[PDB]
Amino acid sequence: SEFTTKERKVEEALPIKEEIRYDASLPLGKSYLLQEGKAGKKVSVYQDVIVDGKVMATNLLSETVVEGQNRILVKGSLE
Amino acid sequence: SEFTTKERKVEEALPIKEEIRYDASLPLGKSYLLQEGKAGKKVSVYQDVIVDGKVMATNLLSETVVEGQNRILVKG
Amino acid sequence: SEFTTKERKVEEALPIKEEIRYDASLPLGKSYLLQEGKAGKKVSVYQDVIVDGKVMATNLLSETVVEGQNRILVKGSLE
Amino acid sequence: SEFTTKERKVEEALPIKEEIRYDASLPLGKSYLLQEGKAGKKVSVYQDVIVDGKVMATNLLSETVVEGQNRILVKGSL
Amino acid sequence: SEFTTKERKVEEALPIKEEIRYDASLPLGKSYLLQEGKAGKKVSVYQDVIVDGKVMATNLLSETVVEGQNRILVKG
Amino acid sequence: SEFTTKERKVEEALPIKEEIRYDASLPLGKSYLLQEGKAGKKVSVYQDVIVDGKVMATNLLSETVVEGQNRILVKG
Repeated sequence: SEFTTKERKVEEALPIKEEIRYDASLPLGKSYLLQEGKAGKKVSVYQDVIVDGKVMATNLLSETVVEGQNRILVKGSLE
Repeated sequence: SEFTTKERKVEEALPIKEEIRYDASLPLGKSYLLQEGKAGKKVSVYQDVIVDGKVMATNLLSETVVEGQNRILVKG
Repeated sequence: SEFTTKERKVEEALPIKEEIRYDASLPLGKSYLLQEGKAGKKVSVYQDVIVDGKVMATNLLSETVVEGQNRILVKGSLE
Repeated sequence: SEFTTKERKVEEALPIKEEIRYDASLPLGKSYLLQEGKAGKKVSVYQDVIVDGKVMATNLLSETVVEGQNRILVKGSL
Repeated sequence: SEFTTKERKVEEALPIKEEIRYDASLPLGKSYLLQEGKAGKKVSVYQDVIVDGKVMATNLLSETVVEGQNRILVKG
Repeated sequence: SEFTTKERKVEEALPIKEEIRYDASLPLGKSYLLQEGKAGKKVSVYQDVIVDGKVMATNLLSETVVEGQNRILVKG
């Protein structure tokens, strides 16, 4: 039987990193977010082998990890 | 040891559907793009069980399919 | 005339899935619910085109399947 | 001089515990929240003895500490 | 693989609290039992993560100490 | 003074992944090469913060690993 190949890209969102920053200006229990931050990214490129319309196997071609944007939490205390 | 859990969202682009239409008013051999396709996507959210910094298992939580638009080609 | 658009989500409850487990400590003919379980749902997001106060067309934007929580039945015999 | 007995359930939120970790690769003076943290709870069951409408005494039947979750923070280090 | 959870309960007897009163001016050297004293019990509730039919990790959900009674002893 | 940033690309060869497949068939202390290895390629993009013309520090912005080819040997 013959075969064919096709590439697939799968994106996994990385956990948002949250920075806790201290600001002496804020009261004791007062805190706000400086920025919401965007999730980082883990992109994998795969290659599938197709035999009779079925993926018979797959190889991982590459894996790229891109840092995201931090979520910044600003509070009036230093932990 | 102890364990924690976390959410994991994974996106997969779906193969674009391509319809082929025909037009006699058009010379055979000619092909026009009546509609550029748009790839839909499959978004999966999983729940990973983390032990000692390592994911030891995962359960599917939800599976979403964002539709997308068919590619349409007219051939004389 | 002019038009407006609006999104609406439709939720269809999914049949609860029930798992049957064997408990050697249970007497024959005796069983109990270990987990009532919850129904999964199929959520579809649609977009409507409204003309003069009446839906004139709709597109299916998304189709999601949210897994439910299994109903767990434990009994003192093995089916 | 006859008596009756009564039970009471008392609850109070426990303070979230916070662990501090260090990472050499992280910039000194920068902190990242690893785990939010959730408050535990202490549930106490007491028993009172009532004589002539007043509580003459009370015993502690049980004490349950419903475990919460630690707050985990990582700090950059040299 | 997928995972599942399960809750375990575990009872453990606690040491018996000791108490020592002191008199009626009893011949210093002798002693009488004032109270039998029973052990208190700690009840721990755990939740195990199961993967491929094996507990891979466990967390403590709660800890209950059911108070006992002291063994009171009167010494002269 | 003020500061600016610049990004730098760095590529590295990854240590070849060694795979050993045993076979009770073939004799003692004998080994055959099933597949030659090929190193994976790691491409990291860094961001340098520059003050007064000099790099004071640098952060990692993205890391790509282009999988290689395992070297497979039959032992046993």
